[PDB]
Amino acid sequence: ALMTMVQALNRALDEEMAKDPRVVVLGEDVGKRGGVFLVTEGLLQKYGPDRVMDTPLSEAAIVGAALGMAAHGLRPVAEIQFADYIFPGFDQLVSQVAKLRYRSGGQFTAPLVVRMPSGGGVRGGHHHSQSPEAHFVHTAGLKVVAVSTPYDAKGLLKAAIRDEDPVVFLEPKRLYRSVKEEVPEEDYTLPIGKAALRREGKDLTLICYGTVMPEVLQAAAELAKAGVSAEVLDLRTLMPWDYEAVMNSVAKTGRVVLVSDAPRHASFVSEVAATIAEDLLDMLLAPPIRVTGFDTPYPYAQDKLYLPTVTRILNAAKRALDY
Amino acid sequence: ALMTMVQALNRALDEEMAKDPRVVVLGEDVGKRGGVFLVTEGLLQKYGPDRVMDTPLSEAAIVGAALGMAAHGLRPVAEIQFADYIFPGFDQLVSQVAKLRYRSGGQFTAPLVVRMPSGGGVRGGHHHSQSPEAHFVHTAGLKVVAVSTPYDAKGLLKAAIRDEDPVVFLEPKRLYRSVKEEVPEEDYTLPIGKAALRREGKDLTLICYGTVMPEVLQAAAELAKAGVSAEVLDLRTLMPWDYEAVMNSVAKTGRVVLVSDAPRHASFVSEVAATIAEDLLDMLLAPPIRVTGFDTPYPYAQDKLYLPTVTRILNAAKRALDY
Amino acid sequence: HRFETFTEEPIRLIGEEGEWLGDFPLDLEGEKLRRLYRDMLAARMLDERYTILIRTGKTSFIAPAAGHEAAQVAIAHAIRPGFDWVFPYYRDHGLALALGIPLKELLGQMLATKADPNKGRQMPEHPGSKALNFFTVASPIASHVPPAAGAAISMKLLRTGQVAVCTFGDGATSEGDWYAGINFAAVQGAPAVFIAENNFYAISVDYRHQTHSPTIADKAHAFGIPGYLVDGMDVLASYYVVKEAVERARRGEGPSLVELRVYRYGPHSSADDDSRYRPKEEVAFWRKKDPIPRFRRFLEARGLWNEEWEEDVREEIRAELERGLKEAEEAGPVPPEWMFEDVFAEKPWHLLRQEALLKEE
Amino acid sequence: HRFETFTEEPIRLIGEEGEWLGDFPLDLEGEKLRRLYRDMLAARMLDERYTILIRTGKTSFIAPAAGHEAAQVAIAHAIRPGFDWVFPYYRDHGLALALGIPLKELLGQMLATKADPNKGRQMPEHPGSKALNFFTVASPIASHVPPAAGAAISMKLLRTGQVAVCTFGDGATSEGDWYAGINFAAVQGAPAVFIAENNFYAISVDYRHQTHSPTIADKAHAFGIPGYLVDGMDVLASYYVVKEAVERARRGEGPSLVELRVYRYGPHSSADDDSRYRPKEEVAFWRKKDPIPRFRRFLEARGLWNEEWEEDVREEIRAELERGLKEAEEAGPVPPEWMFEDVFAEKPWHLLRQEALLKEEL
Ligand SMILES: [Mg+2]
Ligand SMILES: [Mg+2]
Repeated sequence: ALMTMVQALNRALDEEMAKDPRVVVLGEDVGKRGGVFLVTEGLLQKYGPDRVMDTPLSEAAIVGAALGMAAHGLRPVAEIQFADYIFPGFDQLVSQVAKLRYRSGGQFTAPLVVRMPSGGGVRGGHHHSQSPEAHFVHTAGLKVVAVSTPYDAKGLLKAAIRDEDPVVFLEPKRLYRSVKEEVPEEDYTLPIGKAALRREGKDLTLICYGTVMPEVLQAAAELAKAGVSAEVLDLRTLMPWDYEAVMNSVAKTGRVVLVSDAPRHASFVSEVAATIAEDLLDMLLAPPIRVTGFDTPYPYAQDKLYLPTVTRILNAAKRALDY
Repeated sequence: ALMTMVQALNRALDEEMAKDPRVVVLGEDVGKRGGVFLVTEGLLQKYGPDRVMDTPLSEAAIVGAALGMAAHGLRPVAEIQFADYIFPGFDQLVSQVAKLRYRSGGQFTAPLVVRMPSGGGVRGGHHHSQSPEAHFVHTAGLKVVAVSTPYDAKGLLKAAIRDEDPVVFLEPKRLYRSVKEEVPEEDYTLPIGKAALRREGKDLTLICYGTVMPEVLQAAAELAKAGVSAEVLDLRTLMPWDYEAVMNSVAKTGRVVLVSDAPRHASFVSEVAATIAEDLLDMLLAPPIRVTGFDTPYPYAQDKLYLPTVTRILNAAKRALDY
Repeated sequence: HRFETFTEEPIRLIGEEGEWLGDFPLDLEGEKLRRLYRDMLAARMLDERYTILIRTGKTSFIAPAAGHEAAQVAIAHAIRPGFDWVFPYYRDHGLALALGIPLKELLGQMLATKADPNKGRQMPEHPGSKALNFFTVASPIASHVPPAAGAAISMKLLRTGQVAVCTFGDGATSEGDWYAGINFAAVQGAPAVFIAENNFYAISVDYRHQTHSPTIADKAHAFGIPGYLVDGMDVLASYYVVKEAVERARRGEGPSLVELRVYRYGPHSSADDDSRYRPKEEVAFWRKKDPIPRFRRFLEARGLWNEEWEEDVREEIRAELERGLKEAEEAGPVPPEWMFEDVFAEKPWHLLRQEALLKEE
Repeated sequence: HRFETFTEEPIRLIGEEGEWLGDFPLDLEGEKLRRLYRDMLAARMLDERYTILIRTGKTSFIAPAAGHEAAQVAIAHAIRPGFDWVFPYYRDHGLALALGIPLKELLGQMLATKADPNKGRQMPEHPGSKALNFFTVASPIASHVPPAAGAAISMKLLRTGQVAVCTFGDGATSEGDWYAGINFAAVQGAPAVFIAENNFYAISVDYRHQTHSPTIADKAHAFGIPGYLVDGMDVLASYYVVKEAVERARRGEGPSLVELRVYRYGPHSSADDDSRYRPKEEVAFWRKKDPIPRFRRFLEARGLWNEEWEEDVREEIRAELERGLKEAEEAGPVPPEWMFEDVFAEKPWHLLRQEALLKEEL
């Protein structure tokens, strides 16, 4: 059926909860309110307060309790209201969650998922716009996924809930209802760690994910009109990312532009760019170009100037093509 | 006279506190005990409890209180016992400290310093060995400095204390008493944002800082035995880093190996590597190679192998040289 | 004169029929009493103007403070504006107004125009003023508590004689930083007063699901400091108790935790839907406890209020709002380049490069 | 029976002459009473063995638990080992031993040999056991409190009838996560018992500079749960108060905060020096409060202890220690490759590549 990302995510949660009694949802306002973005709407009414629980306002309590629940027997899907608010519970995430399996020699595990809306373009200012994935990818022990379509949302969230490794699941909020795509009602999952080809091309490779997908796809379309064949690759999983998919595309095109709304310095795309340069120098016809969010806190007034524009992406594509 | 890094740091603190009554030290065990690494030894005795204060065991309280003190009228030098423990106070650091000047339109400022011991090579396991600088560099609004010699320790800590912008100051613990170098007693500072040329060379550029300096320097020595001249550049300041020094060196040698003990993914050296590739592709005779800590929590048993070895660095150098 | 700590029933000074209930004799002049009422009306009308700004799209977000007027106005009057420091949160625009922050600056921030001294850097409801020591609002709940403790410690070490007041909601008391910050302030005996504007909800999560302590005031036991349970819809009770805590702090006796029980009449925010998780009986029940009509009755019984004055005051406030909004809009949009300013005292090479890049756009 | 909450004077059950001070009858069988003593001696001797391990370079770090024996042994016996869960911190090796964790595993972790089920991943004093539900110690102070709350919530929802006990020192009570975790557990009425092993110091920071609340028990008021002030050098007082809290949790009445006042006889750790910030008069004063001689007198006054048994027990313990250390050492060093195992259930491409790289150097 045709559904928005919110509907797809809600369906994924409903399905997994119907399948496994151990699956529980917890976070601020996820119960009666149905979530500030309605992702958990109706779940409390259907599964009860012992499976959909509103928690006190503490990200440390949310992430840490989820970790404790996961280690003991449940399969919690914790929600952090906005990715910007993961920080108060940062130590729980990086010191307890990420390192549990490793520090215990595999004696204890963390089958939990931490969902969080992310990305700019929604006039959220400093704390309703952040894309902190870099913080997670840099932390060994955490799988990191960022979806951009309703189809991937359901498939990957279901995959994450079944995955025994801790997964930080980012949902670009500007994409929650931006489009209605066909999403099978039947049970299906998608592979974590695999990119998705959105457009095949041979003149340029556009690596991206999450928040910026709309502008990237639009840029690809405009390049086509100008006789330029760009290959668009949605990474989907940031850790572990699809190394093969990335290197195969860049090897074919010889030029690549990486796009993300996350701050430039030590960002995830900086990691992919550095890796491409280190392993495929001989295949590069142009420098790996990065179109990223600026190295500033997310601005309110200039929201639309901070988020990568189709123009900014096209200027980068031109530099790569004209090199 | 010759002194250790600990002595140089202590001297820097003593000097600045004597010059400005507003300079205060706060943290766990910094007073009577003089710090678990003795960096603040004797300061309480000399300046009193109103200038050097032991705090409750809370990094959020330390970082946040430091921020309030700095915004109001003091110049606090807060200590986080181990870089590994910055996380409980992470939101204070990234949401309050880093963004104060920006979010307030410049009305409020944060002239504070947060120093912390860091790096491996000391059998500290998961939480007495971390190098979390990437987390700070990725956060707009924080200057980041990592020293590796007694001379730099004194000069840069003094500069940090005088700098009005918040500075996270990392002190590689393995280097606290590893060597006694000449450190002038006279008042001197060093420039934040400028790298230091440890050794001039023309065949290979070795970009590094902090913890790994010993191995990088010996690696350059081994290379010299074979007639290969390596240029060793200690960045010192990670944010804002010395773009010019880096590009001038790489332009000259045409080959670069970047070394750090911080985890590979989305690390600071990955940022520099990605930047070199994006801006100097035409000057590269070989791919920019990164020698970093592995993408795992810091191991106790294999501490000796996690920290880049002279051999690991040399193998990367050979790779760059034979390319 | 000293108020009782950890009381069973919230402290109140205004009777249901407008009578004075205090043990001590009321010591506020009629002029001052009228000022408290005037400020509450101004705060309420500012809140209603915000509702209109949303409807017309002039602002993208508001946090209704209707119901918090007695608490916010009382706080502004219990301290010394321009001397003491205030560490507020997003719902404190009423407190900001009563403190003396120009409507031009408040509305400038709501509209993101150059009238905002914070340069339109944040989303609406994030005011801040250097001139009135109103520490710029930060979004993360309770994140301003440790900073408040630090400023108080600085006031103590520098012996400025100032006090730092820190306001937050009930939900904020569940955050680790809330606890950690107050604990440090208490240990240092710092001149800080922590005040909870408890409206019994953190968006949709009610008090019962927020914490198990019967009251927020009880949490003061964890710091060994005095805790007060107050009727936050009573402007006099709120004023006198907060005033006492402030004086205690100013004379060097350390921090206090004051719980002002209020009610949030509007939804959590313009992005919320209150009428979906709160019982109508409850809302209706509390609407009858509005602090404005309650204090109006107190004044009327003392000859300090009449219908004609109500008219003149409201008309004066409306004119002030019109003038303030005009000046805010008149200031014009914030320049695009400002996005790269104030990250640091001066722009580093990478921001200069990024600015140049954007300029070519 | 119900102990008084928030008492000004710490709860005691053992009189200085060995008299029973309880307002309820002592119900422990003689065998269990003697085991409490036996385990305290074992804990003390393990600690003294640790001192030797440090001195001989067998281990790189130790956190002296001498003085914490009554508290740690009492907690181990107030729950059902292998059924209930324990979320300890680094100074709890006495508790670990009393809980039944094999010395081979405890020492294996101290020595980082393959005898460590945690595979030598962390520095010493970070034991952990899946078999005995002993949640692997993590370094960050109080970081294990929220997880303890979560595990308890799981126990409640799954109706396992288990309880989760969480131990920490006085310094830990100043961390935001300590407060945040307990608050959630209290709101959910979760079966968790939070226990403070208050030795009045956080390395060198004394209680007075740690918090302004007169006691840690008083902090319970912030959660609306019962708080207890107990003499942590009294093994019976510690056992019965904790046991009551455990029973309360088990019947669904929610968490409790129990403060066990003890003293740290040794320095903070092998990397510290206590005889620098603590008055010798204070240490000496608390040394006379050693929980071991105190409980010995209680048993002796009832014909439940004699010198012969004392000697027999000690010889059996030193034999167990020698055997445990031997087994730990004979296990052998942990492989270098293990550095890449357990980050995730399976090694991803980047770890496989990194492992191959390291192998080039081996
Ligand atoms: Mg509230
Ligand atoms: Mg202690």
